Amino acid sequence: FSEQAAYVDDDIVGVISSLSSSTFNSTRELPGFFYHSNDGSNCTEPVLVYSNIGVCKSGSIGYVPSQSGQVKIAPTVTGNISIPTNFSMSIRTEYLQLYNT
Amino acid sequence: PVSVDCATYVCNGNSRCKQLLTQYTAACKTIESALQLSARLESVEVNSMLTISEEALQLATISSFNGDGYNFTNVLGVSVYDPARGRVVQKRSFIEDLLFNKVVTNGLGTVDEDYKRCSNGRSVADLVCAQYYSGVMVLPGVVDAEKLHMYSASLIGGMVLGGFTAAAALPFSYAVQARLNYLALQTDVLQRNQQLLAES
Amino acid sequence: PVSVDCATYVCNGNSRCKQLLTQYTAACKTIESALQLSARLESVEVNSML
Amino acid sequence: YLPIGENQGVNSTWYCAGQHPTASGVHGIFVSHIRGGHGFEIGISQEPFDPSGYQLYLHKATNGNTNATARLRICQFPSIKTLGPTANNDVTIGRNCLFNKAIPAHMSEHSVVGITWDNDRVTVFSDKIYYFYFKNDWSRVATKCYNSGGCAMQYVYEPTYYMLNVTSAGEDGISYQPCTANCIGYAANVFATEPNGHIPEGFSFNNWFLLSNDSTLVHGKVVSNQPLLVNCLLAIPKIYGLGQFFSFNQTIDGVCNGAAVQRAPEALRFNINDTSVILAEGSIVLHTALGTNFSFVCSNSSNPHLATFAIPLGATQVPYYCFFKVDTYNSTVYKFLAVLPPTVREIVITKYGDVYVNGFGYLHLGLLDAVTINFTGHGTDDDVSGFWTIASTNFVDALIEVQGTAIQRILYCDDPVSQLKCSQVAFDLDDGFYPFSSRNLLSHEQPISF
Amino acid sequence: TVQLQHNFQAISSSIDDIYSRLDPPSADVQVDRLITGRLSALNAFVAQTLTKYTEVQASRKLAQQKVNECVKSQSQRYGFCGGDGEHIFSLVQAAPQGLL
Amino acid sequence: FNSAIGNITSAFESVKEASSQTSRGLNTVAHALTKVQEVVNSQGAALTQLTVQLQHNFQAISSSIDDIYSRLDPPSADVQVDRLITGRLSALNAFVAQTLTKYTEVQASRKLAQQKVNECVKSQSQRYGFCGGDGEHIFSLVQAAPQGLLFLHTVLVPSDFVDVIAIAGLCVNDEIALTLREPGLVLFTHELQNHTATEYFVSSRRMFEPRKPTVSDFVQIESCVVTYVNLTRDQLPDVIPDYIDVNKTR
Ligand SMILES: *[C@@H]1O[C@H](CO)[C@@H](O[C@@H]2O[C@H](CO)[C@@H](O[C@@H]3O[C@H](CO[C@H]4O[C@H](CO)[C@@H](O)[C@H](O)[C@@H]4O)[C@@H](O)[C@H](O[C@H]4O[C@H](CO)[C@@H](O)[C@H](O)[C@@H]4O)[C@@H]3O)[C@H](O)[C@H]2NC(C)=O)[C@H](O)[C@H]1NC(C)=O
Ligand SMILES: *[C@@H]1O[C@H](CO)[C@@H](O[C@@H]2O[C@H](CO)[C@@H](O[C@@H]3O[C@H](CO)[C@@H](O)[C@H](O)[C@@H]3O)[C@H](O)[C@H]2NC(C)=O)[C@H](O)[C@H]1NC(C)=O
Ligand SMILES: *[C@@H]1O[C@H](CO)[C@@H](O[C@@H]2O[C@H](CO)[C@@H](O[C@@H]3O[C@H](CO)[C@@H](O)[C@H](O)[C@@H]3O)[C@H](O)[C@H]2NC(C)=O)[C@H](O)[C@H]1NC(C)=O
Ligand SMILES: *[C@@H]1O[C@H](CO)[C@@H](O[C@@H]2O[C@H](CO)[C@@H](O[C@@H]3O[C@H](CO)[C@@H](O)[C@H](O)[C@@H]3O)[C@H](O)[C@H]2NC(C)=O)[C@H](O)[C@H]1NC(C)=O
Ligand SMILES: *[C@@H]1O[C@H](CO[C@@H]2O[C@@H](C)[C@@H](O)[C@@H](O)[C@@H]2O)[C@@H](O[C@@H]2O[C@H](CO)[C@@H](O)[C@H](O)[C@H]2NC(C)=O)[C@H](O)[C@H]1NC(C)=O
Ligand SMILES: *[C@@H]1O[C@H](CO)[C@@H](O[C@@H]2O[C@H](CO)[C@@H](O)[C@H](O)[C@H]2NC(C)=O)[C@H](O)[C@H]1NC(C)=O
Ligand SMILES: *[C@@H]1O[C@H](CO)[C@@H](O[C@@H]2O[C@H](CO)[C@@H](O)[C@H](O)[C@H]2NC(C)=O)[C@H](O)[C@H]1NC(C)=O
Ligand SMILES: *[C@@H]1O[C@H](CO)[C@@H](O[C@@H]2O[C@H](CO)[C@@H](O)[C@H](O)[C@H]2NC(C)=O)[C@H](O)[C@H]1NC(C)=O
Ligand SMILES: *[C@@H]1O[C@H](CO)[C@@H](O[C@@H]2O[C@H](CO)[C@@H](O)[C@H](O)[C@H]2NC(C)=O)[C@H](O)[C@H]1NC(C)=O
Ligand SMILES: *[C@@H]1O[C@H](CO)[C@@H](O[C@@H]2O[C@H](CO)[C@@H](O)[C@H](O)[C@H]2NC(C)=O)[C@H](O)[C@H]1NC(C)=O
Ligand SMILES: *[C@@H]1O[C@H](CO)[C@@H](O)[C@H](O)[C@H]1NC(C)=O
Ligand SMILES: *[C@@H]1O[C@H](CO)[C@@H](O)[C@H](O)[C@H]1NC(C)=O
Ligand SMILES: *[C@@H]1O[C@H](CO)[C@@H](O)[C@H](O)[C@H]1NC(C)=O
Ligand SMILES: *[C@@H]1O[C@H](CO)[C@@H](O)[C@H](O)[C@H]1NC(C)=O
Ligand SMILES: *[C@@H]1O[C@H](CO)[C@@H](O)[C@H](O)[C@H]1NC(C)=O
Repeated sequence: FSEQAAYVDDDIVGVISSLSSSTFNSTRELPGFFYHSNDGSNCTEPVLVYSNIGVCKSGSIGYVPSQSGQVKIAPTVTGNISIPTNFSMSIRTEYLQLYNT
Repeated sequence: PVSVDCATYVCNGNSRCKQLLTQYTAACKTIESALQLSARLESVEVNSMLTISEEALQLATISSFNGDGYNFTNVLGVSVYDPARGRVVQKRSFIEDLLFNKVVTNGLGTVDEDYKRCSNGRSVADLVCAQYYSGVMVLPGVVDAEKLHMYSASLIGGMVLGGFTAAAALPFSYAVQARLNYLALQTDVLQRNQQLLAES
Repeated sequence: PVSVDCATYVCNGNSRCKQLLTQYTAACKTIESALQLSARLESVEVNSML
Repeated sequence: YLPIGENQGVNSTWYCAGQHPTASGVHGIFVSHIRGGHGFEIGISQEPFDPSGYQLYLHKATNGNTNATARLRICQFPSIKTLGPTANNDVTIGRNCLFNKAIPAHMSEHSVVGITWDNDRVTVFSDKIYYFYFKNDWSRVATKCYNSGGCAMQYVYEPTYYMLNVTSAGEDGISYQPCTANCIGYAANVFATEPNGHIPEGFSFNNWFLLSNDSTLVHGKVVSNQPLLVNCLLAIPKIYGLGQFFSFNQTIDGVCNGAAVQRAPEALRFNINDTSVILAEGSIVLHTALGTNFSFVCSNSSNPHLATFAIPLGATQVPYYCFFKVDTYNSTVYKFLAVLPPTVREIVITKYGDVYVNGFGYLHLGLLDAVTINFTGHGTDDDVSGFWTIASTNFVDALIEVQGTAIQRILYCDDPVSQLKCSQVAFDLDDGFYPFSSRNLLSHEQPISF
Repeated sequence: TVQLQHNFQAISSSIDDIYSRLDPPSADVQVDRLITGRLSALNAFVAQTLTKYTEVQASRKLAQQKVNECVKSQSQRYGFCGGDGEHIFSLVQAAPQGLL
Repeated sequence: FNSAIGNITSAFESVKEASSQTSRGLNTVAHALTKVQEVVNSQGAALTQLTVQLQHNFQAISSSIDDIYSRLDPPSADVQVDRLITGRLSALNAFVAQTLTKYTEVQASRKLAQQKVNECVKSQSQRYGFCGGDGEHIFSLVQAAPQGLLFLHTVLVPSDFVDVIAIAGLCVNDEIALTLREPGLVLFTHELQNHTATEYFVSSRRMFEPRKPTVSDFVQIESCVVTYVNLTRDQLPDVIPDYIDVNKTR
């Protein structure tokens, strides 16, 4: 059957398989499939991200939490408002291709 | 996102057929690489745009909300404790409930079939398993529709969030007044002045 | 707005060919479906445009 | 460019000091002794000081040995002039990076960590064999050393060749010393077959022919099944006083050199080193699927049946017509095998009749069984033998990097990471999600259901 | 999926059957026919998928600007926020792979 | 800024360096550089694929034609070559459509790019979060790139919030409704004078720049509302240093 290899760290740290088991002493069950690695721990940091899933470098797998964005205070007319202040200017990156050869 | 076992989609695991495929170089490999590249991209940006504010989530339930003259019952998503593992959730708004259940041929997208049962292989196999056996895998949606709903709820809360904390959830009439003055300064906001818009 | 009679286009209007055409099933249907879908979308959107 | 050794040979000129020697035209460098961890800084830059190529620098001023990691980088780094991990120089720290994994510089006191750059391939002796095919013009070196027994670091401007018995694995039993007059080829025909049966990394393929069935790719990488599994490696330098009947179905009976797999081979490859072996006729005798016997005669004459192949010429001067006599009762003709090419390098044959010559399937006929040799390499001919190494070979899928129709490097596919690599096209692969097949029954043994 | 049904001018869509019914040379010849057919059809599937990927990419971009410049706050861009008129604001609900 | 530029530049200097992928993905350097990678790869990939197509003996006797001409009579050779002809042109077609797809996309890109340089570069744009990320896009920089341009949008992000009390408006003597004319301002009292001195300040609706208000910033309003602050005429000089009581001066 088809399977996925999480070739991260230039290594197959984990295998996504419809099959329950593999040659991994570690295995977590996912709602759609199985994940087999030598680390079924709770993947805090996805070294690689894919769909809603993330994989750590040790074979640990987990779910990627959504990144909360910068708060914008909604405009009002009166009452209490938290006026933003003491801004740090951060630079965001954005590449745009201009042409094909 | 959809992945394919091109190798088996053609060779179906036939070793001799696989050897024959080898001569076609990475055309299959390039195909699969392009597919996964698109999928991973799609994932990364859709995750990027999705940013959820917790204060907005607080203000985003009907009970929290103050739809002063703004009847949001269908508008908002109900937040209740989910007996599913003790976690509290916010069910999608009535409108989205209608949209999915009535429009989606299966009502909701959670019908995405696990291939775990597909690997069960005891009973007969369905269409999902037929295509999986053809080497066709349907990667689940990158982001949850429930995540989509709670994201929308975050959007709404930020719409009504008048401060950095939850202490500034002004009545929506105030927000409407602000946006109006934004587009045009109001010389007289009568009770009817706002109310007519609200009820209409 | 352009459409084509897939069936007669391929089968040359021959039903005896339509026998085999049916075997490709939606291969014929999807073409015309998408074509008319795009056409109708264009029509409605530009009507709302004006 | 092996380590020149500390006393044997001419060698000497050991720098082994904070003198910071800077010599040009260096192709080997070795540190045979870091006194625990005392500093060692090497800057290998192109002598014309060209930043276009990737610069190279190794730095460990710290003296933690195992934790005094030699900060290593083949990168477009500051071509450091005097001393320091960056120092005042040209080129910024991160101009262009190829390899920067700082490999720890832990080693024994008499342990040697060495690097050689030659023939646009790089070999590194940092606790292992790191053999790679990569362009390089790196004859500029600027050093800093701490004296360690007076024989710690040396530049190497000349190649020294050490014959090793290897009676025992490890520092013991290697019987290392610069020896033998079979210097190059027998240093380019021997190897230590891996216990799995592979060529150890570091092999340069002195004459090795990729098996292109019709036409050879000059440059690129190809995944293909080639007989890279090694069985009972035999590497006898310029001696064959043997009347031998190489037979398939049996692990070739010889002094199996490396950690050979005692497997009955289906193919066999040579690293021949004298041509006159072919002049000594009977070197190839054959018995095929029919059992028909077969002779091989090479000589300037082109007609056995109109003239004698009694050769009136020696040491070639004429591409010797190779004719192949059928030796069955109702067929006794000499089939013209091949006009002798100007210089053969390696010959490989397979069970199923694959007579393969210099990357070409001259015959690849029906299955051969007895590949028997009578190369008259007896008496003084025991120093005339072209047989220099022969290795039984099993087909294996592997990815081959080749340039200028010359083998550069290899990668087997058995390992799942390697399986993905050869399933892909590049030796290196990127961190991502890749298709894979569920492991089938390794033993085919498929039952029949009807 | 239905492509595998299509016997691409070969005698069958079953690779193993082709091996069974033909000598290796001719068998490999015939299987190549469907091999090509499969590859080609797969390629087209690829391109059209990318087509959809691209357009929806632009779509999500547009949605992103719409939410930032209208949903996050009403836009001075007249007519931009979902049509003409004084767009006081807008509200978004979930949808299958989409938003209202 | 010096920080950000340098340490983003470092982020360029390596891949997965220091595990600093908190800034991972879109709007981060990794995303853009990845994109450029596929950009530079794609052209060669497509060209090579097209080239490699033609070796496939497309249902013919050979991948080259003169052999077909020589080996058999021209009529049959024509027959066979037809299949090769079709294969070659068909592959061309698919390549062509792919290329056009690329041209379409990059055309969209350049359209946006020109927009971006206009709206973001030549001036800072009020359209929120437009310039490659949310927040107030102060300005941006641009640098060349393989077949493209990289844009570096400087945007402020507050580190703090001042929880002030906004004023809907004033009603002096319960007679004159006076309100700030400008929607983009907020009137408040805060800091030590939040309630101790009720010092009134106007600041940006967007951000915190307080200063004393001016009668010039106010305007009459027909209708008072209970949200408006009760006020007296003598408080007008108190509330506004810029107010003048004309009657008493007379
Ligand atoms: C130039 O072109 C010629 C064209 O024929 C090539 O000749 C063929 O080369 C291939 C490459 O290895 C040979 O393939 C091998 O065949 C051996 C004999 O075939 C039997 O076994 C296979 C597999 O079991 C069966 O499918 C087949 O029907 C026969 O029963 C096998 O021994 C090899 O298989 C090995 O691996 C399998 C697992 O994959 C094991 O199960 C086997 O036990 C074995 O270990 C392999 O399949 C092929 O045989 C050659 N042709 C002929 C007629 O023999 C040249 O190789 C090519 N290159 C040159 C000349 O350099
Ligand atoms: C399943 O097998 C794998 C492969 O052996 C195990 O992974 C690795 O196991 C070793 C053995 O304990 C772990 O090493 C431990 O941590 C460090 C590593 O240098 C060191 O202090 C010791 O070597 C110590 O033994 C290693 O961390 C671990 N790696 C992982 C888990 O990623 C694995 O533990 C096995 N069991 C499972 C997965 O349940
Ligand atoms: C602004 O930032 C730049 C960084 O781009 C600073 O320029 C750098 O300055 C160093 C100082 O010598 C230049 O040389 C380097 O020196 C270090 C320390 O001696 C050495 O280890 C390096 O190998 C290199 O020789 C460097 O070339 C230069 N440019 C770089 C790093 O790109 C500059 O000083 C900063 N100025 C201000 C006012 O902030
Ligand atoms: C194969 O490798 C050898 C490396 O030694 C290459 O050179 C040949 O090396 C042998 C050493 O056993 C030389 O044999 C010596 O020959 C001289 C005179 O020919 C004789 O006086 C000595 O007693 C000894 O037998 C052999 O001559 C030398 N070949 C030369 C100089 O042409 C050889 O070129 C490599 N060939 C291939 C095809 O790889
Ligand atoms: C190793 O070589 C010995 C022959 O002696 C060698 O002489 C040189 C070539 C040197 O480089 C070393 O290899 C050896 O010292 C072979 O047989 C050994 O012969 C010695 C001679 O007295 C004898 O004492 C040993 O017992 C022999 N056996 C050994 C060393 O195992 C031997 O066959 C060669 N190979 C191996 C694997 O030992
Ligand atoms: C381990 O990973 C899982 C994610 O798959 C997390 O699941 C929790 O598991 C405990 C076990 O009793 C439950 O009580 C929690 O309710 C689970 N959390 C959720 C959100 O469902 C778990 O958090 C991880 N463990 C950690 C991070 O320490
Ligand atoms: C920057 O943020 C700080 C934190 O709210 C603001 O207040 C400073 O708080 C620290 C805390 O000890 C004091 O030491 C400082 O004296 C405060 N002021 C300054 C200027 O640092 C600060 O006001 C903010 N800066 C700006 C310009 O808004
Ligand atoms: C606000 O909306 C809610 C639902 O959106 C309205 O309540 C429903 O009204 C319908 C009218 O036919 C009833 O059939 C339902 O039983 C009501 N309850 C539901 C759907 O939960 C309500 O009338 C609206 N106006 C208010 C609350 O003032
Ligand atoms: C903002 O909201 C809070 C709560 O809705 C208002 O009530 C004040 O809450 C704080 C605690 O955060 C108390 O210290 C105050 O005493 C509360 N106010 C009163 C009058 O009792 C608050 O007034 C609002 N405005 C602000 C904080 O400026
Ligand atoms: C300012 O004065 C007005 C006028 O007296 C006050 O408005 C009264 O507010 C109370 C509070 O419930 C109402 O009962 C009265 O009907 C209102 N009278 C009106 C509108 O004429 C107002 O409260 C005072 N204070 C503020 C802050 O506006
Ligand atoms: C040569 O061939 C004969 C038979 O033809 C065989 O007996 C002998 O072992 C072979 N080798 C030698 C060295 O005679
Ligand atoms: C092949 O080898 C097997 C086992 O080594 C043996 O039984 C058989 O007789 C051999 N056959 C031939 C033809 O060598
Ligand atoms: C020569 O042929 C005969 C029969 O064809 C066979 O018995 C004999 O073994 C062959 N010679 C050798 C050396 O095998
Ligand atoms: C050679 O083969 C032919 C073909 O059958 C046969 O008639 C002839 O007797 C054979 N020659 C012998 C056995 O010497
Ligand atoms: C660069 O980015 C990292 C990650 O946010 C941060 O920890 C580091 O301090 C930054 N450095 C500078 C100079 O801004």
